[PDB]
Amino acid sequence: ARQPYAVSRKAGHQTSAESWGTGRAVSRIPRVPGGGTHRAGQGAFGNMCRGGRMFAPTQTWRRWHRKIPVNQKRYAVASAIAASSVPSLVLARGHRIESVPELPLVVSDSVEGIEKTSNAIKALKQIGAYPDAEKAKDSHAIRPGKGKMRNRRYISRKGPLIVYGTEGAKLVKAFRNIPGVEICHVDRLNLLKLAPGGHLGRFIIWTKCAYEKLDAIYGTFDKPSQEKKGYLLPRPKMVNADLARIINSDEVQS
Amino acid sequence: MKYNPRVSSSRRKSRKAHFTAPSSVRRVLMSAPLSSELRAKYNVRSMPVRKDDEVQVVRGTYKGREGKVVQVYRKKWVIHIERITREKVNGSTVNVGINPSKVVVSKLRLDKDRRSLLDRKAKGRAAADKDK
RNA sequence: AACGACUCUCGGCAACGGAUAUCUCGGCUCUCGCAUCGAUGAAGAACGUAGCGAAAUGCGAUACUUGGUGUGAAUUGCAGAAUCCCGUGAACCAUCGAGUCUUUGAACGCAAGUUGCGCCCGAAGCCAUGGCCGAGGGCACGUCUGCCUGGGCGUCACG
RNA sequence: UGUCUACUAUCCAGCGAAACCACAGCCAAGGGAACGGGCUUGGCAGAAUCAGCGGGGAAAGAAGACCCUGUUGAGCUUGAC
RNA sequence: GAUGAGUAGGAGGGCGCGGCGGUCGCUGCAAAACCUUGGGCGCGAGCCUGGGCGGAGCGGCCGUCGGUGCAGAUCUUGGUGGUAGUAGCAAAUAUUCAAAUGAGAACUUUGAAGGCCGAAGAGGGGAAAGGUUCCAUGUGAACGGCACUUGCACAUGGGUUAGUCGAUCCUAAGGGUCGGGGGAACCCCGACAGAUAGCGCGUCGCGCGUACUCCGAAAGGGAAUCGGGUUAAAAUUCCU
RNA sequence: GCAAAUCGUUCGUCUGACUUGGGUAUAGGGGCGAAAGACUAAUCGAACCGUCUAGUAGCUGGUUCCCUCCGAAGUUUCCC
RNA sequence: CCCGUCUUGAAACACGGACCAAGGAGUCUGACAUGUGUGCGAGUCAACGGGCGAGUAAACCCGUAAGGCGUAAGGAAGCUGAUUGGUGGGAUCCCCCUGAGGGGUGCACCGCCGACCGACCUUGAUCUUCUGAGAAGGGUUCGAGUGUGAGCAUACCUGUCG
RNA sequence: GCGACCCCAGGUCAGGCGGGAUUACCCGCUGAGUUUAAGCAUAUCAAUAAGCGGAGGAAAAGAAACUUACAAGGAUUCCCCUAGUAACGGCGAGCGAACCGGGAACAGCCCAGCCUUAGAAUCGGGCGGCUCCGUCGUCCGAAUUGUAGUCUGGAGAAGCGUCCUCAGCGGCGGACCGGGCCCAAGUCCCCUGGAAGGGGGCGCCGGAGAGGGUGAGAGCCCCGUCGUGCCCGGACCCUGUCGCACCACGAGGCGCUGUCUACGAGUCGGGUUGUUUGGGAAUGCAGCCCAAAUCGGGCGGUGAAUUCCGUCCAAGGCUAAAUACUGGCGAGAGACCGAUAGCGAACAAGUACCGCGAGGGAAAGAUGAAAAGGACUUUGAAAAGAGAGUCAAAGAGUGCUUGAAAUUGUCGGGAGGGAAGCGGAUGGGGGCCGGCGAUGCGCCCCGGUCGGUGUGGAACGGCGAGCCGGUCCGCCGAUCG
Ligand SMILES: [K+]
Ligand SMILES: [K+]
Ligand SMILES: [K+]
Ligand SMILES: [K+]
Ligand SMILES: [K+]
Ligand SMILES: [K+]
Ligand SMILES: [K+]
Ligand SMILES: [K+]
Ligand SMILES: [K+]
Ligand SMILES: [K+]
Ligand SMILES: [K+]
Ligand SMILES: [K+]
Ligand SMILES: [K+]
Ligand SMILES: [K+]
Ligand SMILES: [K+]
Ligand SMILES: [K+]
Ligand SMILES: [K+]
Ligand SMILES: [K+]
Ligand SMILES: [K+]
Ligand SMILES: [K+]
Ligand SMILES: [K+]
Ligand SMILES: [K+]
Ligand SMILES: [K+]
Ligand SMILES: [K+]
Ligand SMILES: [K+]
Ligand SMILES: [K+]
Ligand SMILES: [K+]
Ligand SMILES: [K+]
Ligand SMILES: [K+]
Ligand SMILES: [K+]
Ligand SMILES: [K+]
Ligand SMILES: [K+]
Ligand SMILES: [K+]
Ligand SMILES: [Mg+2]
Ligand SMILES: [Mg+2]
Ligand SMILES: [Mg+2]
Ligand SMILES: [Mg+2]
Ligand SMILES: [Mg+2]
Ligand SMILES: [Mg+2]
Ligand SMILES: [Mg+2]
Ligand SMILES: [Mg+2]
Ligand SMILES: [Mg+2]
Ligand SMILES: [Mg+2]
Ligand SMILES: [Mg+2]
Ligand SMILES: [Mg+2]
Ligand SMILES: [Mg+2]
Ligand SMILES: [Mg+2]
Ligand SMILES: [Mg+2]
Ligand SMILES: [Mg+2]
Ligand SMILES: [Mg+2]
Ligand SMILES: [Mg+2]
Ligand SMILES: [Mg+2]
Ligand SMILES: [Mg+2]
Ligand SMILES: [Mg+2]
Ligand SMILES: [Mg+2]
Ligand SMILES: [Mg+2]
Ligand SMILES: [Mg+2]
Ligand SMILES: [Mg+2]
Ligand SMILES: [Mg+2]
Ligand SMILES: [Mg+2]
Ligand SMILES: [Mg+2]
Ligand SMILES: [Mg+2]
Ligand SMILES: [Mg+2]
Ligand SMILES: [Mg+2]
Ligand SMILES: [Mg+2]
Ligand SMILES: [Mg+2]
Ligand SMILES: [Mg+2]
Ligand SMILES: [Mg+2]
Ligand SMILES: [Mg+2]
Ligand SMILES: [Mg+2]
Ligand SMILES: [Mg+2]
Ligand SMILES: [Mg+2]
Ligand SMILES: [Mg+2]
Ligand SMILES: [Mg+2]
Ligand SMILES: [Mg+2]
Ligand SMILES: [Mg+2]
Ligand SMILES: [Mg+2]
Ligand SMILES: [Mg+2]
Ligand SMILES: [Mg+2]
Ligand SMILES: [Mg+2]
Ligand SMILES: [Mg+2]
Ligand SMILES: [Mg+2]
Ligand SMILES: [Mg+2]
Ligand SMILES: [Mg+2]
Ligand SMILES: [Mg+2]
Ligand SMILES: [Mg+2]
Ligand SMILES: [Mg+2]
Ligand SMILES: [Mg+2]
Ligand SMILES: [Mg+2]
Ligand SMILES: [Mg+2]
Ligand SMILES: [Mg+2]
Ligand SMILES: [Mg+2]
Ligand SMILES: [Mg+2]
Ligand SMILES: [Mg+2]
Ligand SMILES: [Mg+2]
Ligand SMILES: [Mg+2]
Ligand SMILES: [Mg+2]
Ligand SMILES: [Mg+2]
Ligand SMILES: [Mg+2]
Ligand SMILES: [Mg+2]
Ligand SMILES: [Mg+2]
Ligand SMILES: [Mg+2]
Ligand SMILES: [Mg+2]
Ligand SMILES: [Mg+2]
Ligand SMILES: [Mg+2]
Ligand SMILES: [Mg+2]
Ligand SMILES: [Mg+2]
Ligand SMILES: [Mg+2]
Ligand SMILES: [Mg+2]
Ligand SMILES: [Mg+2]
Ligand SMILES: [Mg+2]
Ligand SMILES: [Mg+2]
Ligand SMILES: [Mg+2]
Ligand SMILES: [Mg+2]
Ligand SMILES: [Mg+2]
Ligand SMILES: [Mg+2]
Ligand SMILES: [Mg+2]
Ligand SMILES: [Mg+2]
Ligand SMILES: [Mg+2]
Ligand SMILES: [Mg+2]
Ligand SMILES: [Mg+2]
Ligand SMILES: [Mg+2]
Ligand SMILES: [Mg+2]
Ligand SMILES: [Mg+2]
Ligand SMILES: [Mg+2]
Ligand SMILES: [Mg+2]
Ligand SMILES: [Mg+2]
Ligand SMILES: [Mg+2]
Ligand SMILES: [Mg+2]
Ligand SMILES: [Mg+2]
Ligand SMILES: [Mg+2]
Repeated sequence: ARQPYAVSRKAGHQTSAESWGTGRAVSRIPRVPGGGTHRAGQGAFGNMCRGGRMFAPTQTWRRWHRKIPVNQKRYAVASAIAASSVPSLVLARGHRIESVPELPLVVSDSVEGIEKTSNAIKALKQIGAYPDAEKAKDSHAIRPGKGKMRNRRYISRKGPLIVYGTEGAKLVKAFRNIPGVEICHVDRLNLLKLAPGGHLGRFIIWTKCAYEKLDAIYGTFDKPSQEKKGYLLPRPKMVNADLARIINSDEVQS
Repeated sequence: MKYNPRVSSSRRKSRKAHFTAPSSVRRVLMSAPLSSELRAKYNVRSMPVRKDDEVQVVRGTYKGREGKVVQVYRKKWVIHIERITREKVNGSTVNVGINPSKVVVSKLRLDKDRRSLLDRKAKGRAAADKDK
């Protein structure tokens, strides 16, 4: 999503400066000709010179973008989705889910009919997701450093992610004004929102319709996806990651 | 979040538009809230300050002072209020400029245009805010 | 070989200088929309123009603006204004359709280190058809269509 | 060789630069990049300051113009291509 | 349990700077930066903290990114020393006395005296070039390489009057051109390839008619002004 | 340095191939030269200005934090 | 003994450096290569473009005889195109035995020697459309070949080159 | 001599057209060298820079004298691929396209020539009228050395019959583009402060928590932002609907028909020369020489003859879209720069200044929330100082936020016989440090305070229906901790 930046191609070279050569008790750097102005006789064209040209000027045709293979991107999304169902990972990422009834958090499809932001907040309170939303608002602050003057004035913590499975649902606009709350359609889940900062354990609120579509969208270990042609969920190198059971099993301990 | 493609969220552009705004535009930018009594009467929240209006200062060291506007110095983004003055080192009296957003309009200088403006402001609120 | 001066050195304060930090109506880069200069005198250049201004910005002897429309009470550094307020109405306001737009410049009567050197038309006014006076305008080159006036035994026809 | 005059230098009031500067500034021998202000061994060595002086600082002024090297030129010449 | 040198060079683990995605915090009960003979930690890059100053922002941690770390380059720009109150002020003969003015006088003004330029001048004008430096009044600073009450500086205002003086007109070396001839075109030649410009006389007509009615001289050629008077500053220009 | 060519004294010529103002013609591999490679705006054995151009350089100079570990070569062959 | 530097050799009578602040030099990009991380795997790659979508430069989806690289090589070319392993060491495991032991197992890798495809050479029973087919049988020749695939995409360091 | 025509001349004749400017992209011409090849001349740099011209919102190209050799594609342009490939190259250094295939877009057409001859049926200008980007009337011209119709190879002319198709304007609305206006919620209580926009408390809006302003981090003070509603204007194109009109004479389509069936010249092509291209016995272009054809001509990537085959129809012209865009005008955005950075220029910057000229070309941003910009007293000729005053602050006093280093003065400590500094080791004198250094613990009784086995309830748990538990409340007993 980056926009290119580059210095002007002509910067530092809008000058007819030439070296004085040796024999005049000064360095051989090119110098501005003429007289009657402080600029006359000054160095030019040098990356070490005031008003000169920077070393290796930045160009617009830098390779800004990256194309990761589609299968790897699908692998990353599946891992992020799986991590969202582990309360330890969700807590480890900074989400306040102490009052959440259960993970994964699946709510009735009636939430998709909410039209007012006031009713949207009441829905969050009922399911116990409000404290995480309240955390995001209380973290509203001005960005330290030069970023604040770069049209990036404010920063805040991430709130819950709401996933809905009905196109055109009205909840997309009832929740959007709440700071930290993101809304995404199930058919087009985005990794940048599933693992913000490259950190697993995003707090996700699933609607019933969206939750029931996960098998169709991503398939299973046995049959392939219906919407990702020929895609199967990846397998781990270790069927059982519980070392204690393996190490303390009767077979090993014998 | 804004969605109008003709509207910019650039800090640089907003500041330039504010500080280079012509006198007619500065009139709207120099608006003050109506008093709770006038708000319930005309059903209007804000109004551009006028020369002959009466206002009350609600912020600053002159909080609580009440007086009549005597000059809308648009070039300086301030208004002058009768009796709201300080003394120079030489003893002379100079009016203190106050931003119109820091006062409350207690009485309006009504006229043919002012009354018509009040109707338009109330017309939208009476429909877009209540009937909806 | 004290004291004090000098030199060096450490600290406090005061100087010198403008680094650092925090800023930004600027720059840079990407993307998008639009197609609109000029002999109906352009771009550029010059001179002038405000109650107090040199520049920048604006304007053209109607000269930091006229007019229309919108907005609806200022402009402001000072002065001044029975200029203006329930309004044919303030503004160094916005906008544009009416109108003005000096000398130049492709620059066009000829020229130019010259406000130099010509010719033509002519309102108004005025003295008895004429004379003076005169606002304003005209007179480049190439070229197209048409037109007028002509030249050559160029090709003919008739006296 | 002596001497005379003027203007400087010299002293004062006022005014007031620049070249140059690694750090610095007493010597002898030694060794050392074979010619040291610094190192080794000795001579020695006493605040601050004035006018002169040209031994030394291999003094300053300039990336040696001489010579050589470069697969650098340029002016000129001819039986070079 | 053994073991420890290292230029050129290679590699590992770490420190520090500025963003971005996240996360955890600090701050007008005082952030950043900066200062300190405060204290402490790390082999070290560095880090933590007391006090002061300052008055509005900043930091830790994970990931990721880069115009990311200086003693040197006769490095760049800016600033500052020693040199040093030093080198230096010296051509064109020369000043002195009294008084006035002023806070202040070797340097301003008046008077007196003594000298110099000595008519191919240190005098009186003008052409180029400059452009208000001209004149009056006033003046804080700066400037006039000492000084200044001073002024070719600064501030305010004033000042250039033509039928006769010049430009203007004429042509010189030459310049710029029509047509024509060249030329991709910018351009080249320049009256040389051509139905010239028009003029004169009557009152529209007759006669004449050799391709430039152009530019080119404030010293060449050339219609006409002389005394006397007048301003702080103008005159063969104003007045008579 | 008064001065990026001046000052002092001393010298050459001084009715001529004399000196000088203004106007005008010749422009860069070109002009102009009683000829010194002189002169062509402090620039001339090829002016000045911008651009090509951040020209190329086997040659000179410099090349920015810390510890830890390993740790050289000046020899072979070929090469205007 | 003064740092930095070139040097066989610097405290040097070798060069740079009066002093301070700030600026100041292996970068970006294309190609290839080794290594490593990751995904998938005889495949791999959403790359032009399309469908859309955070009301959206992202993310998500699409390869239907698309294309790239790989899946087969040899030959200048006309062309032809892999009969599908033997052996000496060897990891691991199994049995006996408790030896520097003896059997079975024999991956990876290395050595050695055949076979197969192709260039070249050689060979020809038996057929055929006269120039081809191929029973058998070859070679101190040559190949960036075969003998149960290992590649493709992507990230980054280092190196060569523009 | 009078006339017509031809060619030419003059005109301040009536009415028109042209020049110049701009640079990002576009079209034509002209045209280097640095450089690379480790030298260098071909080559390369490059069909590029510089030079000279001409346009537009796009330009240019464009309806095959094509690709290809297949089961064939089908104007142009552009993207991916073809491919760093065929080819070219001191076959060195290097250089290098095209077709197929997949996509974006999609659009086709107009002339010249034999063909009115019972009628130049065409066009311009002057004048006049009307429903005025035009149309009608009239007059004078242009034109037969040919205007308009018909035709363009995909065809077509002519004849025949099938009996298919074809004739306008206006009203309203939508769509499209541009603008204008109104419209959510606190400025409630406490504390700090010069200022609340900060902290704490209590509320509210949210399809609006983009952004900015206001005396400190403001969703609710202000402008805006989200989403409706209302209003005005521009385009005359596209589209929906309504009303009126609606003559098939002619023309076209379809079918058949013996016949007819015209198509671009100093051009194609060839020789030669130069240049250019990947194009190699020669890719294109250009000069000169030669110079065509009509059952013919061009092409088919090796020159030539011979026999076939495939393919297209040059030498005339127009044409939207997909594509380009460091200029102009308007708009949005950013992991960009933050006053030695970023454009040379954040500011009266292409300015001041320099150069005869072509040209060269800087430095330079920040008082405070508000000038509240320092009255007055006293000293001095004045600048100014001293005291005082404004302010939260003059330790913010008109180049004033913060205010580092070099360097300088002063006060204080200390040292010094031709350097000083530096490493190591102590000492003297300073400065600094109470987490610089503790004061508890165990056992007794005096008092005070606070809780205590067995049965009842409350909310749960460990192990896997059932066992095994703790916590809290209450009631008894026990009488200690
Ligand atoms: K001292
Ligand atoms: K700064
Ligand atoms: K004009
Ligand atoms: K107006
Ligand atoms: K003249
Ligand atoms: K002195
Ligand atoms: K010696
Ligand atoms: K030379
Ligand atoms: K952070
Ligand atoms: K400290
Ligand atoms: K970081
Ligand atoms: K003169
Ligand atoms: K005259
Ligand atoms: K004259
Ligand atoms: K004469
Ligand atoms: K007179
Ligand atoms: K003489
Ligand atoms: K030359
Ligand atoms: K070499
Ligand atoms: K060196
Ligand atoms: K050396
Ligand atoms: K040295
Ligand atoms: K494939
Ligand atoms: K596809
Ligand atoms: K072969
Ligand atoms: K007509
Ligand atoms: K705000
Ligand atoms: K034809
Ligand atoms: K050729
Ligand atoms: K043919
Ligand atoms: K600059
Ligand atoms: K301050
Ligand atoms: K001190
Ligand atoms: Mg020197
Ligand atoms: Mg720069
Ligand atoms: Mg910072
Ligand atoms: Mg203006
Ligand atoms: Mg003219
Ligand atoms: Mg004139
Ligand atoms: Mg000695
Ligand atoms: Mg020495
Ligand atoms: Mg000694
Ligand atoms: Mg001594
Ligand atoms: Mg001497
Ligand atoms: Mg000496
Ligand atoms: Mg030296
Ligand atoms: Mg040398
Ligand atoms: Mg040299
Ligand atoms: Mg060389
Ligand atoms: Mg050599
Ligand atoms: Mg040479
Ligand atoms: Mg070691
Ligand atoms: Mg940081
Ligand atoms: Mg210190
Ligand atoms: Mg840190
Ligand atoms: Mg950066
Ligand atoms: Mg750098
Ligand atoms: Mg430095
Ligand atoms: Mg170094
Ligand atoms: Mg230096
Ligand atoms: Mg310097
Ligand atoms: Mg100095
Ligand atoms: Mg002296
Ligand atoms: Mg002297
Ligand atoms: Mg003297
Ligand atoms: Mg003298
Ligand atoms: Mg004197
Ligand atoms: Mg004399
Ligand atoms: Mg005399
Ligand atoms: Mg004389
Ligand atoms: Mg002086
Ligand atoms: Mg004077
Ligand atoms: Mg003056
Ligand atoms: Mg005269
Ligand atoms: Mg002449
Ligand atoms: Mg000419
Ligand atoms: Mg001509
Ligand atoms: Mg003639
Ligand atoms: Mg004349
Ligand atoms: Mg003349
Ligand atoms: Mg004369
Ligand atoms: Mg006079
Ligand atoms: Mg002198
Ligand atoms: Mg010539
Ligand atoms: Mg001579
Ligand atoms: Mg010679
Ligand atoms: Mg040059
Ligand atoms: Mg370089
Ligand atoms: Mg050789
Ligand atoms: Mg040596
Ligand atoms: Mg050394
Ligand atoms: Mg020596
Ligand atoms: Mg050297
Ligand atoms: Mg030096
Ligand atoms: Mg630095
Ligand atoms: Mg790899
Ligand atoms: Mg395929
Ligand atoms: Mg074969
Ligand atoms: Mg074989
Ligand atoms: Mg006319
Ligand atoms: Mg070479
Ligand atoms: Mg070379
Ligand atoms: Mg060479
Ligand atoms: Mg060019
Ligand atoms: Mg043009
Ligand atoms: Mg245009
Ligand atoms: Mg287009
Ligand atoms: Mg076109
Ligand atoms: Mg055709
Ligand atoms: Mg095609
Ligand atoms: Mg390939
Ligand atoms: Mg090429
Ligand atoms: Mg193509
Ligand atoms: Mg294609
Ligand atoms: Mg016809
Ligand atoms: Mg027909
Ligand atoms: Mg027909
Ligand atoms: Mg609150
Ligand atoms: Mg503040
Ligand atoms: Mg509001
Ligand atoms: Mg809206
Ligand atoms: Mg044709
Ligand atoms: Mg030919
Ligand atoms: Mg050519
Ligand atoms: Mg065309
Ligand atoms: Mg544009
Ligand atoms: Mg700058
Ligand atoms: Mg900075
Ligand atoms: Mg501040
Ligand atoms: Mg300050
Ligand atoms: Mg200091």
